[PDB]
Formats: sequence, structure tokens, C-alpha cells
Amino acid sequence: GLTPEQIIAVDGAHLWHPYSSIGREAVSPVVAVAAHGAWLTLIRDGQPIEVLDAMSSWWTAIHGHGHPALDQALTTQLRVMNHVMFGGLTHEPAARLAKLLVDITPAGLDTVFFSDSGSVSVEVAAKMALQYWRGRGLPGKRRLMTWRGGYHGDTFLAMSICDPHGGMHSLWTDVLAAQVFAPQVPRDYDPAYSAAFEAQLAQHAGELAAVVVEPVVQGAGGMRFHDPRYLHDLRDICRRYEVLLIFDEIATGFGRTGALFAADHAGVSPDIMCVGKALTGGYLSLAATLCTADVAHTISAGAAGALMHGPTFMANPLACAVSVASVELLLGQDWRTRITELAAGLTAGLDTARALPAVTDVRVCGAIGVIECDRPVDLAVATPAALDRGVWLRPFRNLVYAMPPYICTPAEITQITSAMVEVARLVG
Amino acid sequence: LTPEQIIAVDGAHLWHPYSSIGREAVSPVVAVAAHGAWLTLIRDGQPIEVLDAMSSWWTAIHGHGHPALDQALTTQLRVMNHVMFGGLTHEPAARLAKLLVDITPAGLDTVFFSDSGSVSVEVAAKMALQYWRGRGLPGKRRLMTWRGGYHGDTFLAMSICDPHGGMHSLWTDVLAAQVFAPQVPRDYDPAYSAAFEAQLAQHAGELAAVVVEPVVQGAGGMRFHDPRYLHDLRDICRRYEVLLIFDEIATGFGRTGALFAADHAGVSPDIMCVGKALTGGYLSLAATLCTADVAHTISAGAAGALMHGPTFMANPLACAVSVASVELLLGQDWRTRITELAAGLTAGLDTARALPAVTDVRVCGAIGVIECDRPVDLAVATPAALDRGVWLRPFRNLVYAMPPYICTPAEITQITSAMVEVARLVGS
Repeated sequence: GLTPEQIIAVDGAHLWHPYSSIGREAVSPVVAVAAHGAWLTLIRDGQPIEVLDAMSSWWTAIHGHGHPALDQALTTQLRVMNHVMFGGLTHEPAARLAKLLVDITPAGLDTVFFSDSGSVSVEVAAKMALQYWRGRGLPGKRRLMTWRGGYHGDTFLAMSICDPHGGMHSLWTDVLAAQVFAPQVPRDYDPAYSAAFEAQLAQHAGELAAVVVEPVVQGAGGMRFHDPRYLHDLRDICRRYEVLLIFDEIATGFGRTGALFAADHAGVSPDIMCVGKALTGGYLSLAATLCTADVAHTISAGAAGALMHGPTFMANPLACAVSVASVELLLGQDWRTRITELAAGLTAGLDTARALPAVTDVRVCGAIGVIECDRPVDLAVATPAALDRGVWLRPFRNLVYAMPPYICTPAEITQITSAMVEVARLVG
Repeated sequence: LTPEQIIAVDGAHLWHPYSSIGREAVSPVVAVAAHGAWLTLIRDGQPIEVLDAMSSWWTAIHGHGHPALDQALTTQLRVMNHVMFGGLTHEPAARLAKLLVDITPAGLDTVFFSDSGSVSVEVAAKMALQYWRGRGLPGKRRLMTWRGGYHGDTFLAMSICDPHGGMHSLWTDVLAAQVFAPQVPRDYDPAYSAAFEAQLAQHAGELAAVVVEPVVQGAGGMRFHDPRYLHDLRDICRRYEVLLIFDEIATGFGRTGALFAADHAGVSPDIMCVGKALTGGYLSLAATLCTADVAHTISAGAAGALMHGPTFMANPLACAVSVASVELLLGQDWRTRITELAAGLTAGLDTARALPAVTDVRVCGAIGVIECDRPVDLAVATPAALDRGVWLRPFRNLVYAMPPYICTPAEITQITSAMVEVARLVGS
């Protein structure tokens, strides 16, 4: 065991944090000692304090932390079978979860490949698309196309379809696969944008295995929203030019944008889909890649005859079991009303930020609320300001944003938005 | 779901490792429980207990449902399932990082947690590339390895897989082009090391790192090599200013008879990956360690940080069970336990040497291998071993086992007996 002071000492000497340095961080991490419901217990000045997890621990904790149904599902599985290899064996948690995912995802996604993180699920999606065209005798179809502003993970293939600025591709000159980038997709629908996207794809169609995009909401690359009609156009362009369509719903899945999956806003189905994050209710890392029967059969009939991927902990019973419970818990309530109330609460609470000096935009989409500023937000000013108000916020670039747990009460949303508005006040 | 229902869902909707959809010659066997060294499988509608001779692909070193690991998981679950690692730290991450820095080869001072072995290999490569960019030498961006290796299934990891006999051979047209030395021999031969140095010498200005599995090459062929080669690699790498990366994802935590396989040569790499047995086989987790010099050179570079950070980085639940699994290993006389397992494998596999289809029998720690003269047919091997009460998973021409450390001498003899009978049938 360790005290918080001992934890800080070990951490500063031995632990890498995300996108961080060793030994030169301007803000040292805060010790978290517990998490229950929508609240984290953090150590501030040696005092344990409770604060709202306004980020849902990066979109994951949709039912909040320590939800009794999900705790119970994990403990139930632990007593029967922690894990077995998925090579030559199958089990009830994988079957139950696969059945659920094929039933609730956009129509036609009939097969499920489990992996251990979002970035791996993106690599599997890419491997499916490339092997598909190898199965059709067209191995020149091996590049990916996307639009700017995206984020798809940070393994090296996922990096290649990241936004070049968000992903700091200037640091990776001559390392990354060179993919095709269309301009940033706009918020409001403009058919000229889609016509330009189609003309650019048409030029590269013989080189392209797939278009890969985040539907409706671009998360880690800038918390930007776009009209769902653009996804309708992508589905059409890809159909006509014989390029696969991949939707990365790792951040948008499981109700977060006001539909079960963001693709449902446009009423279209991709050929391949990635899910993760909220899949397990935020308990454990699990991800999945789904594809159509056509994709699966074309891969399986090719000369390779097999999708050559298979992580050690593929379809981990513990992770699948808690995911089954998390999914069933979402589907067994009126989640659509819940998200509508959350969006209304975010809109009401963030409205006064629209008039602030340094605010360039305020936008809400489902249980997502964003304040865009005209300058970078200083973490050394924002974090104490948010903590003083009992809220854990993690701004980045010029954005103050939240994706609260679905179980947040109106008062908790008021508390979250009040902290967001104050952070934006202190920016200007 | 009943076992028949699971089989139906699985055939319709589940991808398995390295497999097709609809064209697998052997349907998977339903697993319904796991306890200690035993799996409960459904065969012809009836449950049978069989030994997990593969440790669920090297992970279940303490067996399944060990009370100390079950309890560590439920204890952490009652406190905090998960919190984001951005701006926060926690006791499971600090406890695990402190343990790992203390037990790994000297000089490995910092720890980056990720969710899978393949990701940890990508993190290792990113560390090596950002290191040389931090030294103003971005041309040092290629990797060198020896043939027969395997390092995971993501696209960078695939680039250092064996390019001919390796499972990723058909992708070489789209992978990064790395430098490959010939297969390292079993016995020590100074001419091999001289040739390795001569080949590295002409690429040194473009090489970021040498990446190898130390002592045992696993998924690429269960080949063992003399630890003195690792001494030579460390010397070559230091003299030519190339970083040395050891992938101990399969070899770590006592499996080869030393705590880490690098310990057989007394060698410290600059970067090291661990995984699999890290969590006792409960949950997916991996780690990448590097020296202070590597961490500080990355942190002082123009990037100012290591540009990686997955959603579930440093998951409290996975870290907590890993802490317990590592402490359980260190709190017993693991070295004597592994020596006894190795002696049991050696004694029980000896009769396989006389079988007509067997070309080699070799043991290293708790690893036992029968190498046959033809590929082993799973349709024969799987029921033959199940008939003998053992779950075995041959691959290529190999019948092999990596049993849980808790196996009794009688259980090891039951495992080796089933392996001998599989080998006997291979030549029938």
C-alpha cells in the first residue's frame, strides 16, 4: 500500500502519462482514490474531495462508476471463468455480447471481431478493408481516405488517418503511411462539400480501400459536429465508386449523440464499424470491429482464407460480461429521453457562455457540450477553478467541454455547466 | 444460453483468431468454467474437465480463479473501477510501476501502460523513434531484427514479424520495410554475431533499434537460442549507437526459468515490453519500460512528450490484479517451482524422441516442445488431447505446452502424456 504522498513520489519518478513528459510536466497529476456514480474522490492539498466526472473518464463511464448492476455482472463472471483463449474455444459472454451488438448496430453488420482497444479495432477495420480488396483481386486498393479534423487512435496505422495537425504529423515525416485527406467537414450541410469530396475520391478510387470517418461528432481531434446528411453522401459516393465505408463509433456509440449510434442520425450503414470506450461502461478496455456478411465472406474466400489478426486476450470473458450488462442496462431504460434531458440541461447551462469575450462558439449534441475559445485554455488556471466548483474538467487546445455520465441529475449538470462557464470566463 | 445456442451464435456472428467466417474445419469447443489449472468444456453435450496446458496462451501462470487474484480484483472494484490517466494518478498504477521497475533488468526506470502486447510494441518503437528525433537524427527510423520472430498483429508490429514463414507474410507489400538478420541458431556460434554486426554496421545510420524476443522465440516457432547472443546484441548496439528493445511479452514473469529471459544473459535493454502473464491472465494489460536516458531525451526533444495515450491507459482494475499476480509470484520460491516444472516436462517428453515423426524435443523452464516432421492437423490433435483430459493447441509442426505454475507433478505428467500421444498420432 501507498499514501497519496508516496503515490505522487512513485508517479513523478516512474510513470508516463498520456501525451506527457517524464519530469517536466507543468502540472503534476492529482491522486484519485475512489470513484462512485458520477463522482470522483480526488486528493487536493491532502484532503479527499468529491468532484463530478464531467468527462465520463473520456466518454467511457456512461452509467457512472461502480454501478451495482455492472459490478455484479463482473463479480458473477469472475466466479465462473475469468478468461480462456479464443483460439478453438468459445463462451457465453462473447456469444451474448456479439448477439447484442449485431442486433443494435446499423442494419447489415453481422460479424464481430473483438479486440482490446480502440486503436487495435481501427487497425482490424483497415485490415478487413485491405484484405477485402485482395479477395476481389484488386490489391492496389490499399490507401485510406478521410476528412480533416479526425482522430482514430495512436498506433502507427491509426495515426496515418489522424488529422495532420492534431496528430503532429510534422514529427513523423517519412514514417507514416501517406493517406488521402479531404478538407475539414463543415458544420452546416453544403452539397458543394460533398461534390468536392466525390471528385477527390474519384481521382483516387483505384488506390482506395476505404473511407474512414467519425460520424456526426469528431471527438479528440476538436469536438466538432457536422450535419448527418454528409454521411448519407459518403455512403452514396462509396457505393458508386466501389470504396468501402468505415464508421469509427468508438466515441459516438451507445447513445451519446442522441441516437443509439451516430450513423442512425443519417439512416445509413457502413461496411465496417468500430466500437469501444462506453462498450464496457468504462470498467475495462474492450473494443469490437463489425462488418457485413459481404465483407466477411469476401475475405474468407480470398487466397488468404483468414483474417490474420488475433490478440492474446481476444473476447476476454470478464470484459464481455460487464459489456453485456452495460448494454442491456442502457437498452432497458428510456435512454433516448435521458439524453434529450441531458442535452437540454447542457444547452441551458452553457447559454450564458455565448456572451463571454473569449468565446467563439457554444455547441451541444446529445450528452456533449462544448465551449470553443479564441486562445488555448491554461490548465493551471482552469483546473483549480473547476475543482473549487467540485468538477473534474480536462480542457485541451481552445476547448472547454464535457460528456457527462448519463445518470447525472439536473443539479449535477447545472454544477458541471457552471464550472465550464467560469473556466471560459477566466480565459478572457 | 445453452451450449448449442452459443455454438449457433458463434458460427453466425463471431470472428475467431486468424480464422475465416463460415469455412473453419473445426468448430470451437464451448468453455463454461475455469478453475485452477482446469477448464470445463462441453463435449458431445457433456461437461469435461481438461488441463489448460497452454495457460490460455501463456497468461494463466497462477491458474484460473486464484483466490488472491480474485480478491484483489473485487477489492479494487469496490473502490474505483477506472479513471482517466490524464491529469490523475492512482495507487494501482503506482504500486505496479514500482514493482516493475524493481524486478526488471537494471536501468529500466519508467513505465508506459497500454492495453495489449501489440500496442506495447508500437509504444516501444515510438519511444525509439522519438528518442533519435530528440537527438536530431530522424533518419534513424528503421528497425532491425532476426528471422523467426513475432511481435503482434498491428501494422508496425507486423513489420518485424518473420517475413517469409511468418503469419504476416502476405502483407509485406504494405508494411514498413525493416532489416532482417538470418534466423538465430540454437547453439552459440561467434560467426553469427559477427555477421549480425556486419549487417547492422551498414544500416546503423538508418536504424533506431534492434528488436528481439530474448532466449525464446514464441509464436514464430518455439525456438530457443543461447543467451550469449543477447550479450553480443547489447555490445553491438552500444558500439553502433542503436537502441536495444527486448519483447518479453511471452518470456516474462518466470516462464523461461529466470524472472525475465534477459536475466539469463545479465543484459539490460534500453526498452522492454511485458504483457500476457502480467495480469495473471485475468485482463488485458501491457507495459513498455525504458531507461531514464531514453525518457529524458524524449522529454527534452522538440516534441516535449511521448505522443501516445490510449483511452484506458493504466486501468485500475487491470493494474490491481497485476499487482497481486506479481506479488504472488515474488512471494513464493518461483525459481524452484519452475525448475521442478522443467524437470517434469523433460522427463515426460523424453519418450517422444523415439517416435518416427518427431524431429526434436526441447524444454526451457516451463516450456515444453515436441517438434514434428509435418504440420500437425488440429482435427486429429484436438480430440486426441481432449480424450486424454488436456486442452492442447498445436500450431505449425509443433506440439507444445506452457503450463500454469501451479500444476502438480501428476498434472504435468498428464499433460506430457497427451502431448506424446498427439505426436504418436501425427506419425500414424
